[PDB]
Amino acid sequence: MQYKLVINGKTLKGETTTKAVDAETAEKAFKQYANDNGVDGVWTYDDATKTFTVTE
Repeated sequence: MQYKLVINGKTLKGETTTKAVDAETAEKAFKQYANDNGVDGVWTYDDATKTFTVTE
């Protein structure tokens, strides 16, 4: 229903949320925000939970 995304970059930091019908379709939308901000890192997520994080 509601997911979360943390930005543990070097300078840019913050959190956000997204509503998707699947962790897969959701991850696709997460690759837009960061990218649009030039944020690149490792994407990790656990089915049990719904928290995403990106480290540069």
